[PDB]
Amino acid sequence: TGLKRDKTKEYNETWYSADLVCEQGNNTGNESRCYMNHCNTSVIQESCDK
Amino acid sequence: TGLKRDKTKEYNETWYSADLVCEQGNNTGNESRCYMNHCNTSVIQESCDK
Amino acid sequence: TGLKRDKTKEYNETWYSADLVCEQGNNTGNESRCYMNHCNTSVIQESCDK
Amino acid sequence: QVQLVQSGAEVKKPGSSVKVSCKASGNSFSNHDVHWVRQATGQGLEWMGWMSHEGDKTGLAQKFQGRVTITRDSGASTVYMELRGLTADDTAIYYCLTGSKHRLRDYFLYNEYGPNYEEWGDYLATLDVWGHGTAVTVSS
Amino acid sequence: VVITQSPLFLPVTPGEAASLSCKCSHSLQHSTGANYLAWYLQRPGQTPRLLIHLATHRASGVPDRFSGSGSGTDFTLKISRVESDDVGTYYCMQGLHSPWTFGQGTKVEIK
Ligand SMILES: *[C@@H]1O[C@H](CO)[C@@H](O[C@@H]2O[C@H](CO)[C@@H](O[C@@H]3O[C@H](CO[C@H]4O[C@H](CO[C@H]5O[C@H](CO)[C@@H](O)[C@H](O)[C@@H]5O)[C@@H](O)[C@H](O[C@H]5O[C@H](CO)[C@@H](O)[C@H](O)[C@@H]5O)[C@@H]4O)[C@@H](O)[C@H](O[C@H]4O[C@H](CO)[C@@H](O)[C@H](O)[C@@H]4O[C@H]4O[C@H](CO)[C@@H](O)[C@H](O)[C@@H]4O)[C@@H]3O)[C@H](O)[C@H]2NC(C)=O)[C@H](O)[C@H]1NC(C)=O
Ligand SMILES: *[C@@H]1O[C@H](CO)[C@@H](O[C@@H]2O[C@H](CO)[C@@H](O[C@@H]3O[C@H](CO)[C@@H](O)[C@H](O[C@H]4O[C@H](CO)[C@@H](O)[C@H](O)[C@@H]4O)[C@@H]3O)[C@H](O)[C@H]2NC(C)=O)[C@H](O)[C@H]1NC(C)=O
Ligand SMILES: *[C@@H]1O[C@H](CO)[C@@H](O[C@@H]2O[C@H](CO)[C@@H](O[C@@H]3O[C@H](CO)[C@@H](O)[C@H](O[C@H]4O[C@H](CO)[C@@H](O)[C@H](O)[C@@H]4O)[C@@H]3O)[C@H](O)[C@H]2NC(C)=O)[C@H](O)[C@H]1NC(C)=O
Ligand SMILES: *[C@@H]1O[C@H](CO)[C@@H](O[C@@H]2O[C@H](CO)[C@@H](O[C@@H]3O[C@H](CO)[C@@H](O)[C@H](O[C@H]4O[C@H](CO)[C@@H](O)[C@H](O)[C@@H]4O)[C@@H]3O)[C@H](O)[C@H]2NC(C)=O)[C@H](O)[C@H]1NC(C)=O
Ligand SMILES: *[C@@H]1O[C@H](CO)[C@@H](O[C@@H]2O[C@H](CO)[C@@H](O[C@@H]3O[C@H](CO)[C@@H](O)[C@H](O)[C@@H]3O)[C@H](O)[C@H]2NC(C)=O)[C@H](O)[C@H]1NC(C)=O
Ligand SMILES: *[C@@H]1O[C@H](CO)[C@@H](O[C@@H]2O[C@H](CO)[C@@H](O[C@@H]3O[C@H](CO)[C@@H](O)[C@H](O)[C@@H]3O)[C@H](O)[C@H]2NC(C)=O)[C@H](O)[C@H]1NC(C)=O
Ligand SMILES: *[C@@H]1O[C@H](CO)[C@@H](O[C@@H]2O[C@H](CO)[C@@H](O[C@@H]3O[C@H](CO)[C@@H](O)[C@H](O)[C@@H]3O)[C@H](O)[C@H]2NC(C)=O)[C@H](O)[C@H]1NC(C)=O
Ligand SMILES: *[C@@H]1O[C@H](CO)[C@@H](O[C@@H]2O[C@H](CO)[C@@H](O)[C@H](O)[C@H]2NC(C)=O)[C@H](O)[C@H]1NC(C)=O
Ligand SMILES: *[C@@H]1O[C@H](CO)[C@@H](O[C@@H]2O[C@H](CO)[C@@H](O)[C@H](O)[C@H]2NC(C)=O)[C@H](O)[C@H]1NC(C)=O
Ligand SMILES: *[C@@H]1O[C@H](CO)[C@@H](O[C@@H]2O[C@H](CO)[C@@H](O)[C@H](O)[C@H]2NC(C)=O)[C@H](O)[C@H]1NC(C)=O
Ligand SMILES: *[C@@H]1O[C@H](CO)[C@@H](O[C@@H]2O[C@H](CO)[C@@H](O)[C@H](O)[C@H]2NC(C)=O)[C@H](O)[C@H]1NC(C)=O
Ligand SMILES: *[C@@H]1O[C@H](CO)[C@@H](O[C@@H]2O[C@H](CO)[C@@H](O)[C@H](O)[C@H]2NC(C)=O)[C@H](O)[C@H]1NC(C)=O
Repeated sequence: TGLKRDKTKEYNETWYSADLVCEQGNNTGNESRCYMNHCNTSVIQESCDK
Repeated sequence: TGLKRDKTKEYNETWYSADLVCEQGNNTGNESRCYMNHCNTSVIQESCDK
Repeated sequence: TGLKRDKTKEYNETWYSADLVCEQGNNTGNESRCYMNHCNTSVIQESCDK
Repeated sequence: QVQLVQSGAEVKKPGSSVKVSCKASGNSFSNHDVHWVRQATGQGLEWMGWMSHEGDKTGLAQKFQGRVTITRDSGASTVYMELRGLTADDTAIYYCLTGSKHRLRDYFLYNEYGPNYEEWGDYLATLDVWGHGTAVTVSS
Repeated sequence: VVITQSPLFLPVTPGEAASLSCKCSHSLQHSTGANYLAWYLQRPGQTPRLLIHLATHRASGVPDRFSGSGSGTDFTLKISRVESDDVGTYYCMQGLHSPWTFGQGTKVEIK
């Protein structure tokens, strides 16, 4: 959900292989729950610069 | 919702006509729902000073 | 809820007598609703350095 | 092609209560919603209530508000619908039927502290399998 | 919230087309764009059979002659080449707000 804190907007982003850690499980669904690499250790800030 | 992060409390606050942009729809309800004028472009800070 | 903003994690913290205010009422449940002593007036910080 | 089995017809005095029992082959109720419909001879169909297959949102109709109670056995093996305050107008054939729902989000307040505030509402779309029905006669 | 079904009584000559109307106007405060409406046919001595769901999609096994159309408040059900098998009462089921209700129904016979 964006700046307007009332509604959400689903997007898509494509990571790479070495940028995700996935939770293994017996889930048969075609969707694989999977977090980011290091978002449970410390908040990571972008490099929104040149 | 207040500082105590629970048990929200309804308020009122009346604006002027030059401070709202309201979506137009076919809704018949007596309540017109809409947002601020520039709250979907950047956060606006109060001027809590003299 | 913790840093992974998708799930909850219950803890227990054992406070002291002089650091809690509890709601008074006709409730019969064995659980007593209480808040921190001074979190409805300001945000409190931790004496985080040594 | 799920099969629904309902209890036999009953005859009751005015002002008493009836408790119907409904079952689905293969415990289909554990994955599909449950509903209840009635109709009087020569009259239109009348809706009664429902209950989510997850068992979260349970309610009744405005007409029978407080007059009916819907309950199921653990595991959704059986579903029981109980009605009280019977009268002559209550004489109807009571039907047990399955279905599903479209649980969508109706509100959202991104709570920066703690979890997010979500509100969900259930809207009835699917009505696939109908039960044979139970005939109830309110008479002395 | 009420439902108006017209006409009450619709004699149809065999091989002719038929039109049924189920109108709802109390869509207070909205929620989902596609208001849920479901059409069912109850033949004598038979359980009601689903015909249309979401007001535009045919149900499984329904012949193409049964078509449901409409959006917003006014909806219509169109039947082509009516036959004896189509004799019965057509019910339109609101699927918007809790509690939900049946439609008063429209009676169709062979003229
Ligand atoms: C982030 O936001 C998005 C957007 O809000 C969230 O997506 C929502 O996610 C929930 C699940 O978390 C989905 O719920 C599922 O919805 C279907 C029905 O939805 C179908 O119809 C919708 C209506 O379409 C008509 O109306 C619209 C206008 O309103 C018109 O434009 C259309 O033309 C139609 O006329 C339609 O909007 C839906 O499209 C969306 O979903 C489909 C997939 O369904 C996507 O392809 C689309 O791109 C789009 O996202 C859709 O076509 C229900 O059928 C599901 O019900 C099942 O699950 C329930 C519990 O979740 C359960 O209570 C039901 O009984 C049912 O059970 C299911 O599972 C059982 C086994 O467990 C089965 O036995 C059973 O058969 C069934 O399979 C479900 O409710 C929302 O549709 C989806 N979108 C919206 C708008 O709500 C997203 O979830 C958010 N993020 C998170 C983390 O939540
Ligand atoms: C953030 O989330 C990630 C993902 O859940 C999490 O990673 C976890 O780290 C711990 C600590 O290292 C792993 O602990 C495992 O414990 C089992 C117990 O039997 C071990 O067998 C595992 O060994 C693996 O790794 C060895 C190499 O060190 C291999 O030789 C061996 O074959 C095993 O592959 C392992 O030590 C845990 O497995 C991961 N998670 C997953 C899904 O693997 C991380 O700790 C989290 N960080 C936080 C919360 O700060
Ligand atoms: C924050 O939210 C507001 C409110 O939704 C939003 O304002 C919107 O801006 C867009 C971009 O300009 C407007 O887009 C419209 O697109 C239609 C397409 O046909 C045009 O016809 C519209 O023209 C109007 O304006 C002209 C003058 O420029 C008039 O001459 C003309 O007659 C029309 O009135 C218009 O360009 C959109 O209409 C508005 N929405 C509203 C409700 O006004 C704003 O962009 C958002 N800011 C963000 C997301 O940063
Ligand atoms: C944060 O939460 C706390 C706890 O709820 C809250 O404390 C409240 O402060 C007000 C401010 O005075 C108290 O107001 C009461 O009002 C009644 C009205 O009749 C009085 O009778 C009360 O008197 C008590 O205190 C006297 C001493 O001042 C005693 O002599 C007397 O016997 C009574 O015990 C009292 O003035 C209110 O009572 C408390 N809360 C509770 C539960 O008592 C504080 O205000 C909150 N801060 C915020 C919202 O900023
Ligand atoms: C994961 O993806 C696969 C591949 O898309 C999905 O399998 C396909 O699922 C669809 C939807 O259920 C099936 O369509 C239906 O199949 C039945 C027969 O089972 C048929 O009678 C219907 O008319 C309709 O076509 C499709 O057949 C099926 N295909 C295969 C090869 O399996 C699967 O469902 C997805 N699973 C999840 C959890 O998303
Ligand atoms: C928004 O501002 C309005 C003021 O215009 C506040 O309205 C006031 O609300 C109180 C109760 O919350 C009203 O008192 C009650 O009035 C009814 C009227 O029938 C009476 O029956 C009750 O016994 C009680 O006295 C008060 O009249 C009303 N004043 C108005 C409308 O002028 C409202 O509280 C504000 N919203 C908030 C604080 O959330
Ligand atoms: C709050 O702190 C207490 C410690 O005083 C934690 O209590 C402990 O909780 C664990 C399970 O979370 C208990 O283990 C289980 O005990 C039951 C007792 O019958 C046993 O049958 C199970 O096989 C299992 O061993 C443990 O006994 C218990 N210890 C106590 C009460 O002294 C509690 O977990 C903390 N709350 C949290 C973490 O939310
Ligand atoms: C662990 O995961 C595997 C693979 O997902 C599971 O294997 C399934 O086992 C059930 C019966 O227990 C079968 O019906 C499925 O066809 C098997 N495959 C899948 C993809 O589900 C296994 O059961 C899981 N073990 C658990 C949950 O304890
Ligand atoms: C937008 O809202 C207006 C006002 O409610 C709608 O106006 C009605 O439109 C229908 C056709 O869909 C007419 O039959 C009615 O006579 C119109 N007036 C009223 C008072 O209902 C308009 O239809 C809406 N736009 C849509 C639905 O696309
Ligand atoms: C909008 O306001 C009007 C006027 O107060 C409401 O109309 C009244 O509604 C009440 C409640 O149903 C009735 O008892 C009155 O007879 C109505 N009077 C008139 C003149 O219409 C209307 O219901 C309100 N609508 C909404 C959506 O709030
Ligand atoms: C506040 O809580 C007390 C304790 O539960 C209630 O005490 C009861 O009050 C009722 C009358 O309202 C008496 O009949 C009971 O004998 C009292 N004791 C118990 C154990 O129930 C008190 O009523 C509550 N205040 C209210 C409801 O206003
Ligand atoms: C508060 O704690 C007491 C004591 O543990 C609970 O009383 C017991 O409740 C269980 C569960 O119903 C019964 O099986 C016991 O027989 C009860 N014992 C006594 C001495 O009362 C009580 O239920 C708890 N109440 C709440 C609201 O948690």
